[PDB]
Amino acid sequence: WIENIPLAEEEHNKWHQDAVSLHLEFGIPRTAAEDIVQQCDVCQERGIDHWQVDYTHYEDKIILVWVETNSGLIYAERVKGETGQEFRVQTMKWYAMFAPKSLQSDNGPAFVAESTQLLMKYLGIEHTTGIPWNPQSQALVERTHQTLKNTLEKLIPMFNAFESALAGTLITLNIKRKGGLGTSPMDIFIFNKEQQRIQQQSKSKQEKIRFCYYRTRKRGHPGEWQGPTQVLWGGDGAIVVKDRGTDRYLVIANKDVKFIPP
Amino acid sequence: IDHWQVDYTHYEDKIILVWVETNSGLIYAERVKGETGQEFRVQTMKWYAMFAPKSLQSDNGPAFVAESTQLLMKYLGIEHTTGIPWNPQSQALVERTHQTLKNTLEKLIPMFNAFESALAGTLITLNIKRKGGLGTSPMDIFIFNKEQQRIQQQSKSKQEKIRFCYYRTRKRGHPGEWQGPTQVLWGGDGAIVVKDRGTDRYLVIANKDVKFIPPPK
Amino acid sequence: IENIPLAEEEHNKWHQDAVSLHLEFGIPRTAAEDIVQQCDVCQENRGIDHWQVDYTHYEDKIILVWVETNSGLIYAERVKGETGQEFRVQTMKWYAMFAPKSLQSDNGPAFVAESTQLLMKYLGIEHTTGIPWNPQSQALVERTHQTLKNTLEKLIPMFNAFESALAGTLITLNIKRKGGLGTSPMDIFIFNKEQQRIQQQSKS
Amino acid sequence: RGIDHWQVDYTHYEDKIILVWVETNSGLIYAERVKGETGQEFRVQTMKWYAMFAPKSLQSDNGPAFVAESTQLLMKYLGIEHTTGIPWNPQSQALVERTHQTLKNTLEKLIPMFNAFESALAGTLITLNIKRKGGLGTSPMDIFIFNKEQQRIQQQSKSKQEKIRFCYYRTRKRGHPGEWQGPTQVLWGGDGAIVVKDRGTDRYLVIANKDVKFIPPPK
Amino acid sequence: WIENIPLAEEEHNKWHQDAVSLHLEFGIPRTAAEDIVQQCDVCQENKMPSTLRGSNK
Amino acid sequence: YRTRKRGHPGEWQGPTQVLWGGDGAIVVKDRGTDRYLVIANKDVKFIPPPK
Amino acid sequence: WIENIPLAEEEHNKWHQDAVSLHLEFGIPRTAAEDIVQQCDVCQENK
Amino acid sequence: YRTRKRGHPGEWQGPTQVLWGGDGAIVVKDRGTDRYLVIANKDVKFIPPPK
Amino acid sequence: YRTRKRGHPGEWQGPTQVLWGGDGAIVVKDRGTDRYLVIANKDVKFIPPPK
DNA sequence: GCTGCGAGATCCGCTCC
DNA sequence: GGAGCGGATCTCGCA
DNA sequence: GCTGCGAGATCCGCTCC
DNA sequence: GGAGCGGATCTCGCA
Ligand SMILES: [Ca+2]
Ligand SMILES: [Ca+2]
Ligand SMILES: [Zn+2]
Ligand SMILES: [Zn+2]
Ligand SMILES: [Zn+2]
Ligand SMILES: [Zn+2]
Repeated sequence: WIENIPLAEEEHNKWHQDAVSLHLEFGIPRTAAEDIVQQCDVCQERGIDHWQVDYTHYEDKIILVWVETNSGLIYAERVKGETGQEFRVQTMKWYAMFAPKSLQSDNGPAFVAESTQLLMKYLGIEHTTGIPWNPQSQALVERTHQTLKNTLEKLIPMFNAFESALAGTLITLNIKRKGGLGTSPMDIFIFNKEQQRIQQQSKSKQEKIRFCYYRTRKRGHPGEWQGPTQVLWGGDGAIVVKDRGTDRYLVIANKDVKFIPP
Repeated sequence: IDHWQVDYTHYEDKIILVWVETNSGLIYAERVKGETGQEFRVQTMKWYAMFAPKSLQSDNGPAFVAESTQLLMKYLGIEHTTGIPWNPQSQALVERTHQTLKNTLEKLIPMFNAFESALAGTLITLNIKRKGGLGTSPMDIFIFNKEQQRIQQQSKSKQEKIRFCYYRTRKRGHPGEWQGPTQVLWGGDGAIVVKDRGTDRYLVIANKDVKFIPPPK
Repeated sequence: IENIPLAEEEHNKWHQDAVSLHLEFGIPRTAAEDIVQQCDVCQENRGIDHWQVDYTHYEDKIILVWVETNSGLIYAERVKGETGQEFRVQTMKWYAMFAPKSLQSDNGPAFVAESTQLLMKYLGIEHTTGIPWNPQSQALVERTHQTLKNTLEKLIPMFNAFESALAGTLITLNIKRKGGLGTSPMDIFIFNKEQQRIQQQSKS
Repeated sequence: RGIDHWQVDYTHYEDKIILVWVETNSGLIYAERVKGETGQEFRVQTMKWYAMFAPKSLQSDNGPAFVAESTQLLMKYLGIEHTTGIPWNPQSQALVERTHQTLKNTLEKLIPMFNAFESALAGTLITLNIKRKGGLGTSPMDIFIFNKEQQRIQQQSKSKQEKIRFCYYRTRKRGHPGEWQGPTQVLWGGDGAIVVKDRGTDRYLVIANKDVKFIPPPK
Repeated sequence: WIENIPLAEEEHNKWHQDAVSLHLEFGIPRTAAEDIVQQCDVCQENKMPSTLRGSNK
Repeated sequence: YRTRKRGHPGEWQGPTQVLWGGDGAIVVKDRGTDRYLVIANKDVKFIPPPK
Repeated sequence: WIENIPLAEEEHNKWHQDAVSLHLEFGIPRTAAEDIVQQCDVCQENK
Repeated sequence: YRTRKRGHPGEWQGPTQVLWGGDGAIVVKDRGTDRYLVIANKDVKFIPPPK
Repeated sequence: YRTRKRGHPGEWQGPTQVLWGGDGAIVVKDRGTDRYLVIANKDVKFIPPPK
């Protein structure tokens, strides 16, 4: 946790990994990995709970597409109409069973409305609307629709309706399609939630800013007290701080820190 | 382990179907338009899409007893049993969940304006605000059970290694011949312990004079 | 033994791909291929050790790229020019470093020749030349090209030699990158190779 | 003779310079034709070698390119332990020297078959890595693949619960019993013997059950 | 047995393997593999000289 | 030694070196925090001497 | 003794003799002749 | 067999028949000079008879 | 111990004390340069300590 | 119609006092 | 259990 | 503050048919 | 008694 932060930072400086890879490798919190990645000047100059929504039709019926950037999870459900009210119904019914944090979409008649933004404001999940001019996004969106629509005709004859094939497509994609060590995309999502839940136990007691002094040990010589430095994250007797001089993250034991009243 | 149940409720001349879990307590709600079996079939397959059950128990229904329905449920491979449940625990859980959801939905009336939005919002509130045990949501305990069963099923991989190794000793200031092959007993940092056949004695040998070989046929 | 009928029934019910059946039932790869070929719906319309070969232009630099379909393992090298001799040397080195069983590529001058076809028959690897039909290989290789060029642009100024930057990009995209259950695109290939070895040893 | 231990050396073959890397444990080899022996070429070759598979230690002798300023910085950047043998002791890197013979002898056979020298090198790599199948019937590449597969740490991290026990033991010098030396954590418990890590000597020792006793478990 | 003998012979012609390798791969007898490897002109030409030594009077 | 929080005892925390034997309580040294603590006698399990 | 194996096999096809004669007249090892006559369906089925 | 001139061994020659097999060395018959030669065991390469 | 320069071994030097005994080689202390050196087992001559 | 050799160090396993 | 002791084992350099 | 190595031939002693 | 066969043993040449 606290101890391996500089190791992750220097590894990312060497190789320029991503936040998810750093989290899976060094075990650092996802927030810390995101902070490290975002602060990279080269990176400034793809993640969990990040989804994309696209519109498609088949046999003159309305269907919505929800593609997860990381877990490769696809979800769909029948939609009566493209109006704003029905669109909101589907969007928040999507949150009924999922807990995302980011979402991207294009411009549409039901995307923008006087009540659409205020409704998502209550949910609190950040959403960005823009034009996907990235060639990677263009080629990634194309394959998902073909993959989901190819499985439709493989099970039409003995299913009664199209909404019946709606669940069959999800069964074909999210249940049987497996990579790695026989891991399904839903397995990836469920496992991701496991390590995602851990950081709540730490951030629950960390929601109150504190200033503290730090002391640098050099060959067993305490030297002096230095600070003040903002406490980044807490640990079992270890505290990580930012050095103003060397611009590096340092780890100090709990026996060389005091409390400064606000 | 992975038991599910179905129950319908009537409110304001409308029918709401509820999926209930016994061991964990998952609750799901949906608005059933008509009593035709097509709606029940599509709801069941949507549930199979969004959930991975192993056992389902339910009462009798006008559309449940149909050859096509049994054929479809056997196509999905799930099991189902007929007859009214006689377990008081299941009845108590179902009644408590139904009364709680009814109370929550009737309390939440002024906040919404639409209907489908209202049902899905009630689903959100019931599935999120329900804190059981150490503040665990029903979906949270469900994913806990899934990850626990997955890790207990996959834990056998780390146990089936039984790798083989060679070893050699220093005699009269010079290295000896590569004795083996043999199966390692315990391997830690710096050295590993092995069983010798010449003297039937345990010997600890460092990593600087060993070789690692997969077990033979 | 019963795994073969179970896989046949499951493919009849759902029509999945061979790799998933092999991974989740442990059935032999030949049996999975036989089941796949025996499906008329699939025939009328992601293999292990299946590779794709392509060329890449990078502001006058010629790069030869080898992509494994099942595992995101990328092997990139620098080639002086599109020549049959250079391609044969590169493909023999590639077969020297890995243990492939099949290859897919487009119709090209150096790709299609009597000498290279004879050499690949000499090695003993199935070859398929033509326009791809599965809408997965094209997107996968496009993503590989995009990521490779992005990483090459990112890592070029740190090192001196261009081959050094290529090696660094291969390190980043093959070992350092991780996904799924904390697994690398290179550990997956080793696991698959070990599974193939143990299955071959058990069978014959 | 480490697991991720590699020995690197240069060799000459009819106005050709070949750089050879030899893995100690499995015996897998990797040879490449190099124009010269400059530091930059060696750095490129060694980082390509790291890219192909991840080692942990390297052994080499003194040389204009093996030891220098830039190469040591590169090895520290990669994180590879580097050891230098005694000068004027070519016997130190015995494994690579023997692989030199085993490579030249086999490469002599494949020269007429292929017009390109690199093709001959790839062919001899085939016949010495995959097609060897020596010993019990496992090629060196198979051994390397198995060792890499079993090296995964996630398997070891799967289980975090295990019974913990402590023990009392004493030394045995010339058959004379000593005195009990503190409580020690049991490393592994078998039949007829046990393993104890002595902190005073910082070494692993084996003690028979006749000189081993167990503290009562907490209650 | 007899059927795979040409396969082993051509494999050894292509790659110049060892007798033990051929025996472990194709299941041919060790004697057959020894006969195949000893009949290779290329292997005979590049083989190392025999090591037999005697003693003084 | 086991720690108590409002009457709820903890776990044995493994063996530890003793410091001094008082009347009704003893003093021990923690390894995680390097802090000296005091534990009541009823919450301490004695290790018998070698026989 | 490998070069004459196909010739011995075609001679066996022409004559259908027993393994001992083939071994004793061609120099083939006994095990190879036994396996050859085992592979012979006609020679195997009439035993 | 091969012949050594001024210490440096010569090119391999043959194949020929072992006229007399001895433990220390052997005697071979040369075609170029039609003379008998004795070759030590360190300069010989035993091969099966050709056909 | 003796030191090899350009392959040719030098004159024997000593006697000195074995600071660290190792199987492959040993470490000795030099008086002329006041520096530590590592000498392989093929360039050493073990003798009893003088008195 | 023939050829490798041993001196000088170092421990094990032994039995005897 | 201390004790010395006969013998198997090792490398290297004559040409 | 460290280091010799094995591939390629040849018989013995073995047991199995 | 014929039979093949696994393994101990030998030298020499990489630097
Ligand atoms: Ca002389
Ligand atoms: Ca060398
Ligand atoms: Zn960065
Ligand atoms: Zn199919
Ligand atoms: Zn050959
Ligand atoms: Zn016949």
